[PDB]
Amino acid sequence: KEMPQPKTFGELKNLPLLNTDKPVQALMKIADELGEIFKFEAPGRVTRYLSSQRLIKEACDESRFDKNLSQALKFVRDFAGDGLFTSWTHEKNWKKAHNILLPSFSQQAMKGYHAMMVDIAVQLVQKWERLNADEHIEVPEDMTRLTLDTIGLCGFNYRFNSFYRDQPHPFITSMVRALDEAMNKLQRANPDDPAYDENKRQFQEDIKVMNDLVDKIIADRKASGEQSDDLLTHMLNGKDPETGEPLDDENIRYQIITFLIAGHETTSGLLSFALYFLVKNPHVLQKAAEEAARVLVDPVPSYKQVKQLKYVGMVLNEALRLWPTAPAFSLYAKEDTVLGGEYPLEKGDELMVLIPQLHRDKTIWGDDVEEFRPERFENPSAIPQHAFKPFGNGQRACIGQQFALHEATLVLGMMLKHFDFEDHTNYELDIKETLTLKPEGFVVKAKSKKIPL
Amino acid sequence: KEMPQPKTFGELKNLPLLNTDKPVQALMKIADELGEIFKFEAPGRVTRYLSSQRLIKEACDESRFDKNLSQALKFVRDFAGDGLFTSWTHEKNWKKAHNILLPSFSQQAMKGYHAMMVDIAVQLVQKWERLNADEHIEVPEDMTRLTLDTIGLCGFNYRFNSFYRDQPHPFITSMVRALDEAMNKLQRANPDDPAYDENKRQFQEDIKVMNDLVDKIIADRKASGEQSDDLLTHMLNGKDPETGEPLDDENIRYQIITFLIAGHETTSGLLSFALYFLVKNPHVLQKAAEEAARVLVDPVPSYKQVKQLKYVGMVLNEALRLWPTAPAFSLYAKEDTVLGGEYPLEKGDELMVLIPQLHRDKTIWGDDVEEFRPERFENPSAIPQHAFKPFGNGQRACIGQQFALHEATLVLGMMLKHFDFEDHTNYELDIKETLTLKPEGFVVKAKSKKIPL
Ligand code: HEM
Ligand code: HEM
Ligand SMILES: O=C(O)[C@H](Cc1c[nH]c2ccccc12)NC(=O)C(F)(F)C(F)(F)C(F)(F)C(F)(F)C(F)(F)F
Ligand SMILES: O=C(O)[C@H](Cc1c[nH]c2ccccc12)NC(=O)C(F)(F)C(F)(F)C(F)(F)C(F)(F)C(F)(F)F
Repeated sequence: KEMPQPKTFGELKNLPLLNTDKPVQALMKIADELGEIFKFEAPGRVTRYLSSQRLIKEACDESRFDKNLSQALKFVRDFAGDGLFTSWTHEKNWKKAHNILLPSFSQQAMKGYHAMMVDIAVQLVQKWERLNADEHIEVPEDMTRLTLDTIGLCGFNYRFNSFYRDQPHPFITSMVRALDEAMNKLQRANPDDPAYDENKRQFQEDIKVMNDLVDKIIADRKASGEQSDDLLTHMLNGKDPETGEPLDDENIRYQIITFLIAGHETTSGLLSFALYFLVKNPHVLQKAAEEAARVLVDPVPSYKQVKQLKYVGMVLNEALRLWPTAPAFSLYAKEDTVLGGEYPLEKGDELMVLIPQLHRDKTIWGDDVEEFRPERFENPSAIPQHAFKPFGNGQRACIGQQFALHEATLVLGMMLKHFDFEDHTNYELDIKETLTLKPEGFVVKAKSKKIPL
Repeated sequence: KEMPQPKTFGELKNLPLLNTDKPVQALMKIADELGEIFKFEAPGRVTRYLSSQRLIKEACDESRFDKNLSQALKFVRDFAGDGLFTSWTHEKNWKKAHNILLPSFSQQAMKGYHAMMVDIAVQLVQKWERLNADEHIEVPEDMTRLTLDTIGLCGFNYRFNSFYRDQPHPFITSMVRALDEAMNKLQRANPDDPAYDENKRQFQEDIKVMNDLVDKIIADRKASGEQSDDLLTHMLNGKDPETGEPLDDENIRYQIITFLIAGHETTSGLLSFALYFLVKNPHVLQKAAEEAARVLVDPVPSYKQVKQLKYVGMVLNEALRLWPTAPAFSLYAKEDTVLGGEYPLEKGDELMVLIPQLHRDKTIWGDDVEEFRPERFENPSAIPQHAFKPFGNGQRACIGQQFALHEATLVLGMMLKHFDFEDHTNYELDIKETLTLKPEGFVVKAKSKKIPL
């Protein structure tokens, strides 16, 4: 009868368990103890966390369950609007933007963005080439610089020039602070306290900063009418085949903001986690390094060459298995239904999918789920369906998957080609949680292989 | 009848006239009022400012006058030590370092440094090409980024990576704070007041950061034995022909600090003033731009191409005429002597050479001394002796003259090739005075001429 449920705090029920700066990791620890499913109650709200493939494969049935906006995404909606990430499936603007943008994010479309991805990738490599002997690299910080600039340059032909700065571009500063505020509202439960009136003031300033800049460029592009290899161009000229309508300027701005929120820290995390696992597993590093040296024979990597980096792609997937940088997504029941032949759900009942736990399901991956072994993904078809979901599910899955994977593969490939890396501090893994996961304080020393660009 | 003298302040005499943020420009104004020569008195001290080619040509007689350490240089000597810039001619270490370093600072040694100058120059160019529309350039700031990195790289193969920073390297931060601190001591009631105790504490720390870093790199280079083509290698391997001795590690340190102090601000100042004059004189800019396009026909400029940039060289000299960025130097009488057949001097009596005034001597340059005409230097031979002294005089002249002019010519040549410049704010000239002069707040917009590298 009784579904498992963690410890309670009187009238607040389970809510104070999320009063911590590592909620996802705390939920993973509760999942290990309680198993494939547990209930999580707060005042006037309930959800259910899923950890097993057998339940999550049902949850991924699109006729039965549809994407839900978690409380986090709802707060991100205040600045991300009805962009793809924070819109409901049934909103007109989701499907409309989805139909228009899908060709712009396809595997074949990556040939278009490639040149500009290399531009930023080269800047990364050149920064590291120009370091002095005893200097070190702050990994996630530089990965974040690279991903922001790559999406900025590929998305709307704008250069944040993050590698020319210590304090980031105003937009970026406002965005991270807005994200932090959004995530902090999950912990508290006193909206209109006089102290938090300061937080709401900054929030509205940050919203305006992001809106003003993006709206400025949208207008500048329409007035000049120039063509480029970016998403903004496709969003201005694009028509939805279904409704026959283009996106209006307001939605276009929300998509641009969305691409930065959704993509930048997820991708930077992937590279950060990938490099971490590589330096903690030297034999795996040699393999990836060998492939990089063999395949990337030109100083400027080509699109075709990135596709050949098979083992580098396996490394990234295994990093995503262990630490999926967007660790959860939310679903709701479209109608009354039974989950697993023993858990009745009413219409509107919300489900959370703990992706890190899904990826540690003993019944799928084996006994050694904590080990870093890219060999697991030697054959893509071997992996059973709905067992590996770092990019979410179905029509609400990540539209920027091919973008993210092409960027991470290109950059990691170039990193392993040009440098030997050293875990000089014997770094202990400390996972910082915002909307996404990152290895905080992860540092390495890169020794150059003296290969020209 | 006696020597002209500006207004006095009772017991303090002329001293309060230097109590201003712009002392050299005030002295220039005094020189216009009083003319060729004036006495300047203070409690227990006296000097004489020379402004005409007639008197200064006698002052440049090394048999009668030698370099004096002005009070400014004495304060710089606390961290510049017995380096070339702050050592007396009669100190053993001056002549040793002079003989040892001259070969490394020749016009023909610049062939070796050229590649490294281009490295930093290319970073500048790429920064500006990566600026977005309606972004501007802070001119002296970017020129200082270039000159520091260039001398760091060419001097001891160390990369400050200034174009990757908003907040400068710990060294440069400490060095500028030390220079600023040292320059403020010229105007101070009495330095032993409790209010300056933090400044004195900070001053000692600034010295330690510079010493520790430089000593370490010398030691790293000493142990490694790596043969770079920089000034450090020549100081570790060089022996003075006269004595037969090398420089000891302590002096080598001071020399490296000296090249960073004496070189970085004067050279960036020059580039800042040159670009200022070009944007304020568009016909002259077009002439320079046309020469840059005609001569620099390769993506990477060669040493020999930089030598052909004749008009750009004339632009730099004319900028040095109007605003020599090291605007004064001090001399003392070697024996009792008569100056100009009018003013008798005693042994040890000091003189100051006001170079901006010398360069405005109407008897040498004509009536239009305030106007920017590079064509004055069309025929260098026509200029009388000791009329143009932006690089000091005699054996105590600038050892880095060829370095500075090669850099400035290369960088400005590339600037004029790759960009059209706009004086978008209609900048009003404001000359900030430290050890050197620079156009504070000088800003421009660079539109790329779209020529690749
Ligand atoms: C390692 C990199 C990335 C990971 C792990 C990741 C993960 C995800 C996940 C799990 C979702 C589903 C969220 C949910 O169900 O609520 C999602 C959605 C999305 N992602 Fe990503 N993502 C990555 C990179 C990117 C990039 C680079 C972009 C864009 C340039 C992007 C754009 C989106 C968009 C637009 C959606 C919303 C899809 C829709 O509902 O139409 N993502 N992503
Ligand atoms: C626009 C650029 C420059 C100007 C206007 C300039 C000006 C001068 C002047 C006027 C002096 C004589 C100082 C005095 O008599 O008190 C001098 C000395 C010196 N300069 Fe420069 N300088 C420049 C660039 C450089 C550079 C790039 C370096 C080194 C890389 C350098 C190193 C020195 C040194 C070592 C001395 C001392 C010479 C000695 O006494 O043996 N200078 N400079
Ligand atoms: O925002 C939510 O709805 C749920 C849990 C939750 C937050 N507040 C609640 C109140 C009652 C019941 C559940 C909740 N949030 C999370 O699970 C989380 F821990 F914040 C999360 F995991 F970090 C996350 F928000 F889901 C997420 F991973 F950041 C997100 F990206 F939003 F999926
Ligand atoms: O340091 C000196 O001796 C003289 C004048 C001076 C400074 N303190 C004094 C006290 C009494 C009499 C004269 C002075 N200093 C200057 O003329 C100066 F302008 F302040 C100066 F800034 F130091 C300068 F000399 F012009 C100079 F440009 F900085 C320098 F580089 F030193 F030449």
